[PDB]
Amino acid sequence: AVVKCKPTSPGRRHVVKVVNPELHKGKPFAPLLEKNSKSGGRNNNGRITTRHIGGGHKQAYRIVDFKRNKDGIPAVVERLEYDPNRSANIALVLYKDGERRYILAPKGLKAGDQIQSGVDAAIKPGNTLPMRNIPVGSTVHNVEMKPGKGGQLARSAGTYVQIVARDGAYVTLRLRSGEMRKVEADCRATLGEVGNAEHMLRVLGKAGAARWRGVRPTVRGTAMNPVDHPHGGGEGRNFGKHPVTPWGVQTKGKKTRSNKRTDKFIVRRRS
Amino acid sequence: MKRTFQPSVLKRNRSHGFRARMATKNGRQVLARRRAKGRARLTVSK
RNA sequence: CGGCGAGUAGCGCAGCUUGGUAGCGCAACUGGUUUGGGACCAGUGGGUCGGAGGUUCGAAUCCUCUCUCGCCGACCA
RNA sequence: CUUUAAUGUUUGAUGUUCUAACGUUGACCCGUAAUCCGGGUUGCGGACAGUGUCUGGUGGGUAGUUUGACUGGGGCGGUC
RNA sequence: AAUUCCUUGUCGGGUAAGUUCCGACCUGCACGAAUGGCGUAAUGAUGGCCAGGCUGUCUCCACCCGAGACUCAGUGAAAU
RNA sequence: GCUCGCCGGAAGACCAAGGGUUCCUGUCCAACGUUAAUCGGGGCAGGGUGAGUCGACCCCUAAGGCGAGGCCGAAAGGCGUAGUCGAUGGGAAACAGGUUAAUAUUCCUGUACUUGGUGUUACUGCGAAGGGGGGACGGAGAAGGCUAUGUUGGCCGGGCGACGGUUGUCCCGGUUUAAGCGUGUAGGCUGGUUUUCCAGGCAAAUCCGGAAAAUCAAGGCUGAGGCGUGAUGACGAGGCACUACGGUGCUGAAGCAACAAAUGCCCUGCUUCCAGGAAAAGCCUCUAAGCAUCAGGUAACAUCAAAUCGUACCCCAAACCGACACAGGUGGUCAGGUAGAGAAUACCAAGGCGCUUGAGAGAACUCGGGUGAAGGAACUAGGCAAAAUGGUGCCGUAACUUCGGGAGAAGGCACGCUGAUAUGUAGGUGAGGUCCCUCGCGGAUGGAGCUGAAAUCAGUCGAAGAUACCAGCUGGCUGCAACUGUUUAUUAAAAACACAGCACUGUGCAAACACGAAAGUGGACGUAUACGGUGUGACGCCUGCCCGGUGCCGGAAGGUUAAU
RNA sequence: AGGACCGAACCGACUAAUGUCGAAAAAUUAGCGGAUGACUUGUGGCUGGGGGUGAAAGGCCAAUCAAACCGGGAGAUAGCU
RNA sequence: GCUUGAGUCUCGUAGAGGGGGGUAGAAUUCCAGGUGUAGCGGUGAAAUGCGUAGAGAUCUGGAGGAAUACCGGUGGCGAAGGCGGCCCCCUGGACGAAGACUGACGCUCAGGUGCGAAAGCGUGGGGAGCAAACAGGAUUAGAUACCCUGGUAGUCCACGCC
Repeated sequence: AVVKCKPTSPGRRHVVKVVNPELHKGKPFAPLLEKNSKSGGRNNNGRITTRHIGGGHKQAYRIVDFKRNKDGIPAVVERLEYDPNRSANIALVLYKDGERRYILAPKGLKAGDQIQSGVDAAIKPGNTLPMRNIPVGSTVHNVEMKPGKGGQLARSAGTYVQIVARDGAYVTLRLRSGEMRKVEADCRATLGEVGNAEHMLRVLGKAGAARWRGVRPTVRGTAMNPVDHPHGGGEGRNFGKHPVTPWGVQTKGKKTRSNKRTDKFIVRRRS
Repeated sequence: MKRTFQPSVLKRNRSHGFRARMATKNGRQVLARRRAKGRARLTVSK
């Protein structure tokens, strides 16, 4: 449920746990389980690359099918699950004559439903289909980028991307960030929004809930001394500067998107 | 008040060892800087 | 005891680079308009630059020391 | 000369279409019992992108230094 | 006020006695909106203040156990 | 050798780390030991470490490391797939007694287990670098059943007393036994099974995953503790034979039940919650290429091995690390009795020790302590210290408040011990008989026996009954921080830092941003309900005004302008 | 249920005395905070000197830190005792 | 026991009654391009703001957004507050018509629970027009206003509060 935690003591005073009563309280379905070896901040050259981050409680990453290339075999959704990785919880779906597999729960599904991916399926919560054979003006998610990659677009909990128009052999997509883009019409996507759709107000409530999630404490730049971050130093909380990153680029400002190998495809950027 | 030389002879052999100093380039430099002086203590082998 | 800042009528200011004529806005006051104040529509009176100088072709102006009021620093062991 | 019409003929600007170098952290067999890579198909970008050299800009993210002297201690304000 | 030097600002209160302390005045030399304002239950090896308790902290020290000091034999350095 | 002291979740006993003869015997006392020394962890000499089963090696991985061909790199060298390494984890198996001057689960006595090899015989479809299953898991929290272990009694052996009484309700001592094997229980999960099929596991598949008719409600897996074989054997208080002062050798009774009882075991079991809880080999079944009488694998049995090294001693200390016979610092297991909620504390057991300078006198002064007449913070920078309350059960609990807290607000009430309730009740566990009896380690009933609160009265003693150890000072306001937390390891613990939250802003994926000449990885096997960065910092009441200047974010009219 | 409450082991180290050529190149003896959590510790890896890491003091990287250590440059140079 | 109270049951009839999904036209303010040039907008009159970096104007292609001209009539419903497109779903009340029927079950109701426009608030969506705030331009003796150019909270949806 969307429960409000009855505030006994400090540190239960602000917690709210957006929880499902029907997420299955048992186990991950083991044959889709590879482990993860934690690598907080440090690449294979050691040497902490990303700050701000660290360890926290152990995870066992779930192998999630994203391409959905079965294209013509019906699929019974067995149960939902909580793969702790993304935000968008996962539902184990077995197919007609065999293999059992995890897909993203698209918010409209309760377990037991039939779904089918392909170019020849219905228009329902949980069917994936390539955008040549799509209803225009819909609202979909899990969009691919190339016809065969598998998906990079709107797969975080609750979100969605609205197809707006057909550009002939191209399909333009209204992204939920403000920018919108143009991809060729032969990319594959699933109707509707993803599950865990009210994860947005998951308050943690306490230092404690963060540090076993993986976020690790970061100190303000005017706190530091000036040999450590350009804002550092100051006799009594004095900024006197213009807000830049650790390494120098001014933030709260300059739009550093300059990949240019992608500027062909943005129809209307974000104002 | 734990004191500094907190010993372990496996950590003294994975690091200061022979096979720790014969593999790379600048371990072999060390063994050549020692046997030019020519002393019986060239590594930590025991 | 010491820098920067000046004093132009009751009140507060341009005239001061590179000396040449004492103007200006709002008061006291008097009037037009209205039955009457105030306001608007306009004017009269109000100084020889705190003061003493020397200097000089004539000094508020050019400088120096004072009366007073601003302001800047008056720090280290 | 100001100002217009076409012609010959030479640059430069800008856009569409294209494939052939190049790009490909797209898929797919093979080397190979291998989410490395290389090789060949196929799809998509496409003369842009990336990089080389030259070049203005930006550049405390860094590096090298510089920040007078008499002075009734030094600083101040002078003086040079 | 943790900012207000100037000032013990001046009044109420607590004391027989109040530069700190609680409540306001406004004369903010120089509070005041995220270099965040005001308020805030709980919490704090926290910052002052007050009453009750309680005691050698004090008037004023008095005795008294035990380890050293001191004496003997053994051993026997160090700063300079 | 007697006597007295000290520790007893330790200064006791066993190990890893580490050290490397310090272990035992005979001798030596010149140096070493904060003195001596017939002494020692000091010197000389001899002597001491027995493994198929503990560990290591070994089969296999994790973080991670080298890293063939490679991509890259000015040389070096940086990164990485295949692979091959790396336990603080998974893979085979031993326990009881005795014994050495000194080692043990090693050797001798007894009972046996474990994985391989060969082959007589009986069978006969087996066989991966392949597939599947398992091994494969978290945190917390109770509660049920038991064992370690202890306690009381019975039995059994010896005793009855160096001053009063102690022939019995009396003192003291011992009442030990494993692995394995047979029977499977309290207890947990689970529907088995037969036929016919399947575009699933890169192919294949009599396996497994799925889909369908039949079929009755069972089979099975895991399983502390118990009960007998183990054991007419050993062990066993003690007394006797000998008497080398060490002691040597035979003999040796009882060996019971009940009350308790864990933090250990069933428990890799189960309820529940979000923060979603390691990978491969051993073992197990099923196929491919082959061989298909032969060869391989299964089962019974006989027989033969189990290479190597570590082990001595200390191991909360005089032996490791601290220049040292240093009040210091190091991690894991076992855990006794009486009061006790206990692993607090108090006093003791087994068991180790009396901290390698002793003997006097009893100045001032110093250090650690005890009480202190009357007074009570007068002292002082300040109640710093020191003092004092200090315990379970029952009541009685403010302003304020986020309604939880506050608050163990404050504040008082009874405590010992004997008898009576009752020759020790409630409650706990609970044999036989009896009865049905899926002939059982059953299930009801009955309750002997054995422990044992708590509670009420009388009465009695102290001056004081939580009597000692141990064991909350207390409220009235206010500044700052929301709060638990962290920091200057070694003069700074708070107002500093983080914090959940709020916001701005960047980021559309070969992401931005970073570490690297570069390859590359991190970010993220995540994809704008997410990521970076910045700022302020619970929730509550709120977020005024200036876009100048500095700087970003849009614009491309003009002026100006590098290279060529 | 709890970064819950009093409170041991353990982790830390606010208070006063001793020590301060000491028993110790920061500890002891009493009182003190946390004490199933943002927990402590055990072992084996990873990170590099204008670089590493940092719940951010310019603290920590072997008794040394506003740029560790050893060797080489190097008899650096010193107008100053 | 009664039926004229009140209430049931049976065919239907009219409607902006309520809640929920989607949907259609006109038209404004922007996004993009072509034709095209000194003015657009504005109220009394000006000046801010827009514009020769080519606006306004119109035409072509999209964007959401909110209101649903006309039908609209002191017209129909609701206890009230309030309700105006269409469409499908669910569903509430008023009333006529005659038969069968329970046979006073009625009226009111401090306590009480519930509903209740507008703004106002909390959390997450949203954004055209319009508009508190606010700014500048006039106006004015002053103008913290009426006017003008822009614009923020909000206006709107789900869901709690008020």
